[PDB]
Amino acid sequence: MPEDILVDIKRDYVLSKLRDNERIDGRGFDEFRKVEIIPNVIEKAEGSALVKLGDTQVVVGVKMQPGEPYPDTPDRGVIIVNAELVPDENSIELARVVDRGIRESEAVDLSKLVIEEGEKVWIVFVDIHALDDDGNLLDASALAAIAALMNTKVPAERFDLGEDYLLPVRDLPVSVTSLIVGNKYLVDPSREEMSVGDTTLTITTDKDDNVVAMQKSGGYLLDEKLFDELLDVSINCARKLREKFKE
Amino acid sequence: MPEDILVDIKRDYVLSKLRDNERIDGRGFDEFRKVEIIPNVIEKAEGSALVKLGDTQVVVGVKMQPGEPYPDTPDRGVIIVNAELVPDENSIELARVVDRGIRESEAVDLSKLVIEEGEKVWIVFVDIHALDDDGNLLDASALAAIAALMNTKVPAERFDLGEDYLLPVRDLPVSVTSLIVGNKYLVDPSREEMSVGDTTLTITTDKDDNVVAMQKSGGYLLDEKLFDELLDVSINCARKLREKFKE
Amino acid sequence: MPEDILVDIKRDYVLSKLRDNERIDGRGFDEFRKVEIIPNVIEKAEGSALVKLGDTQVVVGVKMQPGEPYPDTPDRGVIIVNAELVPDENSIELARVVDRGIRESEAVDLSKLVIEEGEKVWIVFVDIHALDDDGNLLDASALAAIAALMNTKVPAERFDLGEDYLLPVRDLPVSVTSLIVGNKYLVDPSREEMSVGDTTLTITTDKDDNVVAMQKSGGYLLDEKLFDELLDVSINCARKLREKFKE
Amino acid sequence: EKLIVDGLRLDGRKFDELRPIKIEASVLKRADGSCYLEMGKNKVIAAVFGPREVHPRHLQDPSKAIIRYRYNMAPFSVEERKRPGPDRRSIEISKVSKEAFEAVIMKELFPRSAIDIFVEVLQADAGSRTACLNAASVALVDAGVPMKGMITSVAVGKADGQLVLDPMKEEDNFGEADMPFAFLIRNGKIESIALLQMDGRMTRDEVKQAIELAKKGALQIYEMQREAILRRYIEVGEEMDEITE
Amino acid sequence: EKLIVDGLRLDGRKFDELRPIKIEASVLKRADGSCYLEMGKNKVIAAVFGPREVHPRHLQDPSKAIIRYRYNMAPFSVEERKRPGPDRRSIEISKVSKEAFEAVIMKELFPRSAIDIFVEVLQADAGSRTACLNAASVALVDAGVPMKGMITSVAVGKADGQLVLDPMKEEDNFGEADMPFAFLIRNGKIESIALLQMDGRMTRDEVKQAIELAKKGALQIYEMQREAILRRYIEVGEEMDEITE
Amino acid sequence: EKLIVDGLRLDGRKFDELRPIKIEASVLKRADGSCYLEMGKNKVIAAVFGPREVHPRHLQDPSKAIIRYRYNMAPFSVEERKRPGPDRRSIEISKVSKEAFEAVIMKELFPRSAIDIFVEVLQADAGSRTACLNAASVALVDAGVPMKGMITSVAVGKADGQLVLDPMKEEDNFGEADMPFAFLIRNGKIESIALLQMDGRMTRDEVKQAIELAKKGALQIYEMQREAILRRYIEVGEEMDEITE
Amino acid sequence: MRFVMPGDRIGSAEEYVKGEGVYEEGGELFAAVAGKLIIKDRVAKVESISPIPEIVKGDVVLGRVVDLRNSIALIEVSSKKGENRGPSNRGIGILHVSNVDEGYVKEISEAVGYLDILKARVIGDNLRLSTKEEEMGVLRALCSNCKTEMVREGDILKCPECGRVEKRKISTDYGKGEW
Amino acid sequence: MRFVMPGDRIGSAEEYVKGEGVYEEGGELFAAVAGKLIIKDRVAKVESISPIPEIVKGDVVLGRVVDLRNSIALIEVSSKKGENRGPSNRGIGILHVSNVDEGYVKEISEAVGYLDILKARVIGDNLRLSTKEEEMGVLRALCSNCKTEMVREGDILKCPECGRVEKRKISTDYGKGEW
Amino acid sequence: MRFVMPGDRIGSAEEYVKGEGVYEEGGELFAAVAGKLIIKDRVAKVESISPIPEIVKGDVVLGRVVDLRNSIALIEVSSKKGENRGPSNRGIGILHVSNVDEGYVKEISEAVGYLDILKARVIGDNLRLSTKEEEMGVLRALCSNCKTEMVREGDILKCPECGRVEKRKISTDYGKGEW
Ligand SMILES: [Zn+2]
Ligand SMILES: [Zn+2]
Ligand SMILES: [Zn+2]
Repeated sequence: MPEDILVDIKRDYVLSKLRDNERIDGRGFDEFRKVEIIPNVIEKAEGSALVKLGDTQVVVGVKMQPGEPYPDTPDRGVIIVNAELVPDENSIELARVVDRGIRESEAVDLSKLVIEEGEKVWIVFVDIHALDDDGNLLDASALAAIAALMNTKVPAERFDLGEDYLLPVRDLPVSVTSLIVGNKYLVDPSREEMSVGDTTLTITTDKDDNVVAMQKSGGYLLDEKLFDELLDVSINCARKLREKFKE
Repeated sequence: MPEDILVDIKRDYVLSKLRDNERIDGRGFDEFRKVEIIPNVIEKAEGSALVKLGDTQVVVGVKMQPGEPYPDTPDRGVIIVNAELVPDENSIELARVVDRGIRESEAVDLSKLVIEEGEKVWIVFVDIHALDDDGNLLDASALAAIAALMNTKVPAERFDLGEDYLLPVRDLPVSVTSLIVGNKYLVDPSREEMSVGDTTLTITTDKDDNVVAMQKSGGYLLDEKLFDELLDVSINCARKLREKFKE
Repeated sequence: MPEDILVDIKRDYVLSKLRDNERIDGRGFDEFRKVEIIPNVIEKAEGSALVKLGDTQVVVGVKMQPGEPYPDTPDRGVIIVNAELVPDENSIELARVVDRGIRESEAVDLSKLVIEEGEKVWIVFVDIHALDDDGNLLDASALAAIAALMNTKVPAERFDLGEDYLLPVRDLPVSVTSLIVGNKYLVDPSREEMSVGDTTLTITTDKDDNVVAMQKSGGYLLDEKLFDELLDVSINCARKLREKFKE
Repeated sequence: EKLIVDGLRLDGRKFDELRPIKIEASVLKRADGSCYLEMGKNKVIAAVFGPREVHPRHLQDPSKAIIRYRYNMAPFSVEERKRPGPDRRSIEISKVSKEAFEAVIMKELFPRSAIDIFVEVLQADAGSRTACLNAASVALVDAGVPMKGMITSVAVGKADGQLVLDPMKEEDNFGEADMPFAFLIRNGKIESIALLQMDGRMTRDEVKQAIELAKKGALQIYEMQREAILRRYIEVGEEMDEITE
Repeated sequence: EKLIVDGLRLDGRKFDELRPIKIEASVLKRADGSCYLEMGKNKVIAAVFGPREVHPRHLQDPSKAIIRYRYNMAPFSVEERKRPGPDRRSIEISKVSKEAFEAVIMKELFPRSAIDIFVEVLQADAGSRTACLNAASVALVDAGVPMKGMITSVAVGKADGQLVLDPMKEEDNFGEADMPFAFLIRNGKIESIALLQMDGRMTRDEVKQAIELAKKGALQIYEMQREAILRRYIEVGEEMDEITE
Repeated sequence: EKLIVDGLRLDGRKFDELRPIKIEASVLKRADGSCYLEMGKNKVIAAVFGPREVHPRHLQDPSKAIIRYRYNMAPFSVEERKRPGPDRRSIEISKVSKEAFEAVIMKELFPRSAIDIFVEVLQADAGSRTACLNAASVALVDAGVPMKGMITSVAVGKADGQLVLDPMKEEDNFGEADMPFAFLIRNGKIESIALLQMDGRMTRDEVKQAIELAKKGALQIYEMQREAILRRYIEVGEEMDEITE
Repeated sequence: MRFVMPGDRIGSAEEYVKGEGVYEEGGELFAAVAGKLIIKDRVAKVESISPIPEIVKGDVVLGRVVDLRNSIALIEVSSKKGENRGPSNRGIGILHVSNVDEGYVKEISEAVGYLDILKARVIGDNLRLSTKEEEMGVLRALCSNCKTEMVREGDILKCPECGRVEKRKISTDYGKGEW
Repeated sequence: MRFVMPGDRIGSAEEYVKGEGVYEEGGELFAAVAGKLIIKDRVAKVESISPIPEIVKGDVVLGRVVDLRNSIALIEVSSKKGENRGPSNRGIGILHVSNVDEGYVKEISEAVGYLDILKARVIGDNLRLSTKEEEMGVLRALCSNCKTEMVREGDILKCPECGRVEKRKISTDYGKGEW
Repeated sequence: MRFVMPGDRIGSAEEYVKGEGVYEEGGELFAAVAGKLIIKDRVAKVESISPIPEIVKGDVVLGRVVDLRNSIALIEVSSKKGENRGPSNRGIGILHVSNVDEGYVKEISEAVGYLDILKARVIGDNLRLSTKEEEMGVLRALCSNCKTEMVREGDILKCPECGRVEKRKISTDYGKGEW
């Protein structure tokens, strides 16, 4: 409540500029801030990645160990995603989205992580750790999680399943989160821009540009007109971010 | 504190009519309100029932699945009873009472729910879900719970045990809760009569009119004379109630 | 806050006597209160002991039951220490220290508690229960814990393994906790003295006068010279307490 | 197995046909507003506790009422008895469900107060999330709390490559996508989206076609919603002439 | 297996014999009142923290003191090392035990205060719940909290068709019934029922015949409680004449 | 398996040699103070949130700031994925850590305030507790919160009978003793002990000698801390000259 | 049919004037609630099928004194007579001495009390309570010695247990369990 | 034997008058606490084996200054001299400048400091305190600057650390840890 | 090199006057913060690498009105223009109608508003605020009828949706998002 005073004035500013068709830092309404992906940042981890989205920082680590195959899928691997935003409800929504995008795009062939039909199956733990929250930890974590899985090494030797091999990854889930303000949208909102409210839309695309997951959040009404425009711009934005994994 | 005002006034009313030996609604001191029992309200469940007691509403679901019994009793089925009164203290007591009536009256031959002696056994979950609290959710949940078990179908097939059959029920536990105000007792108290205080006595009877369980809850002293009297009444009310299971 | 008024004054009194080189009961700064160790106070326990340190009273019961050894240390029995003080951050610490002394001195050979290669192993539960807190529940608890273990009977003939035997206790861990005030130290502080603040040093020693565990707790700076002296003093205090176990 | 055989889903419904719905207002005596709703095998019950005082003073708001929404499944609502209490899924559904009404309720009329929505699924099937929202919107009107309009909700699935309205358990477990929607109906017409969520794989085109399929279903559901409140209007009406009679 | 062989029970007691009892008041130093009690193998201790200030202000009652009672079993009090932490059974025992005392403590004498009662069982057997209430009642007198009278409790069991006073573990685990009571005791006589609970299967007569067998043992227990406070009375008395001596 | 072979440890260092250390201040934007730290294979990140208002009123000390310290391990920081959330070991570490700063931080200058220290270990090895302290201390200076001086921490272990500085994972697990230390440093000198703990088996003589090895190590680490802050001083300096440039 | 659902368009904000159960947005009036639409004298209002009470100058309310200050008395207004629903503007209401019995009484204790359930009237935007009519007044009081319920005995309120007779502005409905 | 257990009948509610440790019900007097039954001039009371102290006019009390409002000092009374048991009527008491010192003193911050531990004597119901006498006053204070416990020196309190100097109604037991 | 770390000895408290970023102990001056050591006129101080602002006399502040008494206006001070780091001496300051615009306005409720973001100036201590300057005043006023933020139009704050207008001391940076 005492923090709100500074934020509210920051809100007036972001709106003062929105009326004049601009953002605080000069970006375009569909422009992400500089993205930096750094894999293998946690050696003891089977896979890992640090992603920087503007000043926003997040690190994802992956751990693999055998064990529990779900009763309904005793022949399908397992992927668990968790996040820590050092509230709970948010940290939970963040983990679920990242997970949905990985799950629905089938980025990781869960059938290949089988070891013993319904007895032992590889279990992939994806843990998201936020370091610096400067806005849109969601996209950063999504970029970091897929980047981490792509740079993951199955710990076969350490156990008894033979030679170690890279985790078979077949898709590249990416998500664009936009801050909706009235009938205007702002892709990749910064912490400052969020001072307007927590009204956002998140679209997740796969290799082929198929929408794999969508999530609208906040106490706001989403104009269907804007949603259509944002649906297009978003698939585009995800594609351009996807070529950041190429080089 | 703000709701206590209307409850205290309502209390002045209840006591006034009690002085003239009259209940708010004219009912007789040993008469339950309209009792309605409807089985199979929830389908996907192996057993279910809903009970209306005056304006009081309760639904009970019975689930079943093979499981491992208590190491203490290697040869017997398992019955767990829960309740959600959408505080926790009262919700545990209500579940335990209903529970005790079912267990002590031996309404369910736990020896018939054994699969692989010492290994697998039928675990009967009985969840009580209060829909509308207008007083005496207990008797309502006891009625509902027993009704629900009598209309249970053991899902033998679903688990490859073959041919479904009814859950053999061999007794009909029925609890009668009364509110105690001084030396006078009011059977099947309404939520409006409970404005007097949460001082009650509960007696559960079985098929043969024996006491299978008792419970006095609340900050009050029970006169022994009153008890003996109410002990008979209760056993009688049980019979008048236990007949609504015949037709 | 309200209980603080009384304690702040008591604190002024104790500090007044310190300024005159005195403790409120006349004890020496390296003198413990009278110690009383009474084993077998809980017969339904494989082992147990009541300890009276001045007016401080503590009971420790020891329960043993077969279980699975940790994955990392098969061929190794298990000892789990837990404390109950009727805050939690203090209860955990007190248990961890007591536990640390038993474990680092190797008072019980865990290798001898193996039942089956890496499947069945004896699990030792040491639970500390504070009865009266008049200061230094820690030293008291360490005393009772090691005493209880010394009077423990492995319930072999109850799980059908073999014959009953006394738990092989190979050492005698004793911890000496002191209240550090400024540049002075007070061995075995009483609840009265503790009003000065919660700044202590605890040194646990073994049978050969080797330091087995140490722990300074509280927000304060421990002077190196004071520590060096408290070291010797504590080793010696432990030797004396250790003797109460002989006779 | 096979989801669509000869234009008919595994229950006889057409790609654009809702499951049998039922709606009843004022079903709970102890509640400012309530509603029993059914959507296919889904049996749901909403309860609303009107603009009251939020007791733990810290969660109070000096300018507007806070809205709380609790989506809870009974342990007997699913196929395999589910442990009672908040799930991560439940927490999620409660967060988004509360967000759909936060935009609709005129919470600014009741500062420092709280309007709590409680929805309980007694029997679950696919779509309970949308059933509860429909059920809650009715209960909110029954409770008479000011709103900009109604909240209607439906999910659009996708089976065997074909978009379907109001998906059932099997089309939700074996389909290629599921997309719950909730719209604000104002003046008998879809105006905006209150709740949007999707999981699966759909093309940019299919998403747009799915919006359409859903709005058709919402207007259909909204009608059932006005009907249920109409009956209520009659009850409180012929109820006044009751004491006078 | 039989529970009654020739009038004698497994431990040699007669159907109407309390197990050996031991009661000592003022046993703890940092506590306003306290008591160590022993019923058969039951080893229990109670502590009362006299009229004190209840911290969370929302629990504070403007007209009368609030009573809290906590039954808790030591991890080492049962044959199988129980895990610390409130049990459903424990929560239940505490609630019913608190009620037994709310009915006697003169709470209207201390508005906004709290009288906390902690009772710990160091060694459990059947009826620990009874030992605790007895212990507690002694502790309360020891702490000097105004009461209508004393609370005395005992359980009646049923073994091989026969009622038995103060049943043991074996009887409780293989008998046909278990029924704990507690009475308010004014003017050296049993006046009313403070705590009543039954499990098993009993006839209308047996139940009534159980109260008699319970009040008989209660009076005996009560005389023991009274001797424990009388000794304390000597101790506070010769302790005063000590300062002057 | 021998830990010391020819005066050298499994990684090649001598008994009195620190593992390679890397320290960077101001690495977080949304924190009053911070520092990234690498101690051997320990990758630790510290964050400090300058004197801010403590929210739960009951934790507000009218005369001084309150210190809170949270040591936490990332699920991926260990060999076997660790369940996130506090455990007994972390709460403990958090407590002694809180206490090490309670004596150095000048809390009387910020009444009714809170100085919250958060330390996360991204990759752990033996000594993480030590690494976090050094990180936290740098973070606190980066945040400009007043202190009597620096806090530098190192642990001493015992391997094959010899005391070794800054033990590694194999040494802590297979050695004979682990002893984490932390001192207050003023005027470039070790003034007092801010944190002391030990587990294992050491002779009185080895304990005193251990204090001596840790001091030699801590001074070396202190220099590295001073350096990290020196650079931070040079970067904010050439920053103030930047805006003017 | 006058029936109206929330969201239904009522007309332009120009011709009609926003009233109860109606709101404006984009220059248009819609119903905020379900119920009968009444457009009388330029004013459009909707009779909610479940109105939310509002304590207004002139209403009969049920309250409880939370604290006394030898003149100004704080009464916790909980509900409005007529409707079971709890009002939206519930809160603390102040009852001054001048408005107690249109008589001459000092202090306040001779009429009010503490924790005693009262029944006054509303007069003043600040829930300013006033008790003049004989229908109003304390509806249920408790003794200070035994805290026991006080029974009405003629023109005074006596206690059964202790016997201490207490006097104060009694409400003809006192002890009736009604108001 | 004069020993009585709670619940023991002392006599009819007509015979004697209800005193300390005794309660009435059904027209009969009983003992509520264990102790010696004493009967002085038809008044039956019981001396409890564990008396719960009550702060009354004349008692010496120990308290803390929780609020310094101009010419007013709100003291957090917690203990009654002579008994260790927490008193039944604990709460906030009041100290007026007029009672701070029998002498002449302006302001209150000139004698009673915020958070100070006081030793006062009750002179009026509702925990009305008086510091008049020399045996009464502040027993411990903190430097307003460094917050260090101030050491008494002469008739003024001094901080050994920052050397600040404050003046106040110092009890002659300041720093003795006794009151 | 003027750089110092906390703990570094600066000199005896005899040779220099303890200034900001320095503490005394055993008659020795030490640095409490890291930064540049400056000795101006015997006064030794350290320029912190991360200064913690102290809202002193004469600096521009920013706050939200917590409650408007008839004459005194209670403001919740939060920041001190020129630094993002929340200052140390934050809390609630006081604004008297006498200090609004050098003009003569009676009510304070119409000058400032409840929950209005204000841009004041410090007058002396305890956060004594003033707003009689153009640069100072309200920065964001919320409508009382529709609760929405109001836009500026001339010298009035005209609400965009409800149309209601309010008049209060407005800052020249109103609605700018700057201060
Ligand atoms: Zn009375
Ligand atoms: Zn000072
Ligand atoms: Zn407006």
